[PDB]
Amino acid sequence: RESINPWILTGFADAEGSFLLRIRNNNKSSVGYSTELGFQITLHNKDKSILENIQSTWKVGVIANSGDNAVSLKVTRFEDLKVIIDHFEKYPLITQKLGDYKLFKQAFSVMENKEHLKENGIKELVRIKAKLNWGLTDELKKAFPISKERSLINKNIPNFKWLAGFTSGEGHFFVNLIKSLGVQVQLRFRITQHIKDKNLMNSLITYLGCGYISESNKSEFSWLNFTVTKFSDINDKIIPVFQENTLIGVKLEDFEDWCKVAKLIEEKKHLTESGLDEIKKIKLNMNKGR
DNA sequence: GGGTTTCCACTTATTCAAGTTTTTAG
DNA sequence: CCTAAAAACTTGAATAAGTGGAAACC
Ligand SMILES: [Ca+2]
Ligand SMILES: [Ca+2]
Repeated sequence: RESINPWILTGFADAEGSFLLRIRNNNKSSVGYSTELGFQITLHNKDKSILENIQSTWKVGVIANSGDNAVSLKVTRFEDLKVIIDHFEKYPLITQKLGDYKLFKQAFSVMENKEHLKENGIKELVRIKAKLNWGLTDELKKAFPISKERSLINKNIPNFKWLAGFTSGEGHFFVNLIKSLGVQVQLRFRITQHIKDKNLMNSLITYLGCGYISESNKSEFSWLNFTVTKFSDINDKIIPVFQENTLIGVKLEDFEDWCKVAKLIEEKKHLTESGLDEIKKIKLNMNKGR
């Protein structure tokens, strides 16, 4: 195939990517711990194709199943991490994950110098892991009773190719059949993301010249939606972005279906029985209906 | 060698994606 | 009346993040 666009790749990595650092107890390591560093992406078997395109683009990474319904692309070959670092130095992440990427660079530096085989090297990898993703494990915390200070990432959307990658991961295209003819057809575009990235989400309103932001939460967990319902905004500002900047994954299929329906709203055909039928058949075979 | 690296099978907590309603704007 | 648009919510699983186990390279 062809190279995945560098900016779509970072956009997909902001959404679905993950950086990893394993500090494991090992009775056979000079320092009692062995380490593994890398970057990984896990998807439904559905989108194995994405993983395989990212692999031939980077010429690194190993693909294996993850449970019965998922598939992962992991990169931990030390030398192959140079490729991941050459990418994100050129096409930096945008979300708070850039923080996890920076603590990923510092660990790579520790391991490039081979320090992680000496006592003080593992201590530094522990200070770093404390701030990366979910931080230290309890077994590991009680083993290392550390330093911190992680900066908040506050960047803006660099270009549209980034949005396509992010949306391919976090995007959502929905046809809302609203009761009451008694069935209003309303298109909906959604981006969902943890409240940790309030500032990025709010920039979608100005960046896309439409939409609105609301917060929901289940128990202690909160998140934000970016929602677009105005048809003219969807037909003129949202749809043209992703025609220009193609999406990846089966979600690409969902969008194309969304657009089929969009062209019916435009032609006013959804106000007729025969047209509302075709809209109903299109909703059936998209999203979880696919 | 054999410590260390790299890989393959697998698990889990929640952040997502997706869906369900009812109200408000025009 | 007549839709369009917005408000507000819930929910399960595809994520992200992590873990077990070991062949075997260097
Ligand atoms: Ca995400
Ligand atoms: Ca996704």
